[PDB]
Amino acid sequence: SQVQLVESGGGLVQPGGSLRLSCEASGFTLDYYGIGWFRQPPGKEREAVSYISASARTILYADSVKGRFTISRDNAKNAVYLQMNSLKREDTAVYYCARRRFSASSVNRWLADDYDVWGRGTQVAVSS
Amino acid sequence: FSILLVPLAGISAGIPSLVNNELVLRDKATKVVDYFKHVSLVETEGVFTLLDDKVMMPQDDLVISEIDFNNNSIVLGKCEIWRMEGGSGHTVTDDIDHFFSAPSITYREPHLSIYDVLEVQKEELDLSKDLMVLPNAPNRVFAWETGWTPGLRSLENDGTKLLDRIRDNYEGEFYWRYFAFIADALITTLKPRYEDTNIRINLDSNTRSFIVPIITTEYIREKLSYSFYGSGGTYALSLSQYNMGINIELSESDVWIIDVDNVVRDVTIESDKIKKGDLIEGILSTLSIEENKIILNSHEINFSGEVNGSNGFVSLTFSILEGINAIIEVDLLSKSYKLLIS
Repeated sequence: SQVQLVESGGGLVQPGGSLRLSCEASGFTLDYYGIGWFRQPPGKEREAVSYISASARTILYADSVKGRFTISRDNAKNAVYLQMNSLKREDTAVYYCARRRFSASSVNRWLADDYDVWGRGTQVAVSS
Repeated sequence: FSILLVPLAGISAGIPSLVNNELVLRDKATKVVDYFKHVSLVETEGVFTLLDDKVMMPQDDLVISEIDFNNNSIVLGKCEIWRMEGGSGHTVTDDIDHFFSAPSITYREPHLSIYDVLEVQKEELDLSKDLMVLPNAPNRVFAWETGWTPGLRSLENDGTKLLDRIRDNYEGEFYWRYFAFIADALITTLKPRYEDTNIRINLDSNTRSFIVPIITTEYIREKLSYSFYGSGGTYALSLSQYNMGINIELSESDVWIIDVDNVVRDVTIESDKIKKGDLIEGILSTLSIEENKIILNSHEINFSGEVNGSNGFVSLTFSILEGINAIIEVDLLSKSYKLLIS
């Protein structure tokens, strides 16, 4: 069904653990689009996590995950990745992958009105 | 100042978009022409246009790969277009090219240069003005296609003229308007392929001020990177709101003032003009000073060359409040900074 942004790799881990989320960008060419990762903890708002620009050169992380999470993309194999390390219980959320509109003229880079395709999210819980 | 006097990249040249999973700068034959009409102004008006006697601004989307304050010269960057090959039965009938079998456009590596066909003064230039916008155009290779377009043999302007000139310049390799078999065909779509482009700026010992252009499209923005080479002068730089690739090569007694008023606050675009919002509380949290690097917010300034007491102190400046000009004085040597209000 053409343009999709399917995420995978979410599950259960125990505090201080780590896993890797996957985003199989399908039905368009993501050499142009910048991709973001967002999350929604239980009972909270949607939250900014990391955001890789098309072509790197702008790898941004939210203060909560700095040092721990690492973002990467293989344009060639049309997938973006988020490696998660030192997983705390506060990281328990539903993680989403989203493509930043090509024309976004805002420095925020997380504005959620600047995003056109959204995945279904994968949930991550962290408890031993 | 007057970051409002300066237009946004693409206001004249146009901003490319994605219409069918492909970058498209123009989509209607008529409109394609106007772009060339636009391009042609580098001959008519010159490389730089003057905003209000004070600011030198390069032509919109004109690829410039070098500005040299020592030679008073510039060097143009790559602006090519796909070549044609294999027409049969060519004639010139009523100023329009006719073919029995129409030529085919091809992506095969020999490309035709648009800039070569241009007559531009790139030497003995007048760079007396202290204020200059940095170029905003990356290297590109235009794809294109034609489509059956009736009734446009009437079309004539500086655009059709330049287009014609390219045809003539590359005999039997470029045909933008022609009749083949049944009806008239015209170039309908301009589909650029932007490329990484390093703009080099060789500085003299004078006082020069540079404004980073405001390039909203992120993709294009990040193809550019500026490389400055100082030679003992006084250099000013207004960063855009966008984190741009800037490398500064330090010469003895280089003094650098970097306006970061676009870095320390939120900046948006409202009516195709900059809109300076509120200062980021804890902006200093984002300030990282590494050996031969300043990171402020997510902006990066890399440094190369000799770092010593003559050139180690760079002055970042902005306005903490309306009427308070603050200076973040960074010492590259000791990876330390300090805060002033003048």
